[PDB]
Amino acid sequence: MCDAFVGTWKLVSSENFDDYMKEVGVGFATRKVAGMAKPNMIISVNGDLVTIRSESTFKNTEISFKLGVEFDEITADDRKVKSIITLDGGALVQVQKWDGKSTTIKRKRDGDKLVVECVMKGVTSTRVYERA
Amino acid sequence: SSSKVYKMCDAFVGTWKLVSSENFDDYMKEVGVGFATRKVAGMAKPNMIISVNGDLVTIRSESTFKNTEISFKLGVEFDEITADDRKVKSIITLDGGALVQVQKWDGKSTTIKRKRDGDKLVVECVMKGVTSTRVYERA
Ligand SMILES: Cc1c(C)c2c(c(C)c1O)CC[C@](C)(COc1ccc(C[C@H]3SC(=O)NC3=O)cc1)O2
Ligand SMILES: Cc1c(C)c2c(c(C)c1O)CC[C@](C)(COc1ccc(C[C@H]3SC(=O)NC3=O)cc1)O2
Repeated sequence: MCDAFVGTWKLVSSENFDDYMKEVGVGFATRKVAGMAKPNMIISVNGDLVTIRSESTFKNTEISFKLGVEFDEITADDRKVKSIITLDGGALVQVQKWDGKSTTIKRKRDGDKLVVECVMKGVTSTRVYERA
Repeated sequence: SSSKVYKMCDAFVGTWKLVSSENFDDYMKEVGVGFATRKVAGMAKPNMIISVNGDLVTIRSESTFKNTEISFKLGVEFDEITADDRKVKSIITLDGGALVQVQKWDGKSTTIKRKRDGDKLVVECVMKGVTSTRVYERA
């Protein structure tokens, strides 16, 4: 089931991502650089360890994690958060928490695409990736 | 020490570029990296980006060979997939002023010591007596 996600994925469309970063509290200059980037997302599994890398001109990131186990993460916009990632309706669902706030990032397969739905306080961004 | 800013870390915080490399092929040979992969890894000259946010330390390495990133607390064991795809248990401490990382997997172990020496960050990697040395300076 994790293998539905394993691979290299290139970004293909992006909707409401600006509004979403705005709720998150990302600054103006960062919001415009991040918005132009068009990153790859790479997913791998080594045993019970999952790795998501994201790569672009803006920033290279990587989280390594076990499903269902809280871990510390520094996001690309520099929030220090607690994340838990679960497999949930066949989707990887990540909840990020910091300073009383939370955001949910859902990665789900739909046809040959990987759809990423980030939500915070009503504002939903959608980003679609295809295989490389 | 060596050092630094306000913390004993912060001697390490910044962006570093590879400046020289020694016995790195041999080091990789002892670790079990395959012939073809060693050629690509050995020619790469990576940048190393170290940062701190609270108790969390991050070491990023970036090149055409691979982009990796570890996040960790000092003195706390963590799981790590290395650049050459070993899955290891890793512990990193501040010891004689150096960042000393031990990686354990399949009964084996290696030690990466990251130290300051003048304006250089010097990385020494040891596996069964074979030691490699890689020198970095600030970008
Ligand atoms: C700026 C920003 C990003 C990039 C972000 C998230 C948030 C909350 C952000 O404020 C959540 C996950 C996610 C929506 C995951 O899907 C991605 C979307 C954009 C990017 C572009 C930048 S951010 C990163 O880690 N690597 C990149 O190349 C990567 C992954 O990444
Ligand atoms: C291939 C490989 C690497 C790169 C490696 C180590 C091993 C055991 C390796 O098999 C140990 C630490 C160390 C010697 C630390 O210093 C580095 C030297 C080269 C590189 C080049 C590649 S590997 C990476 O994560 N990013 C890069 O750009 C990174 C770090 O990195």
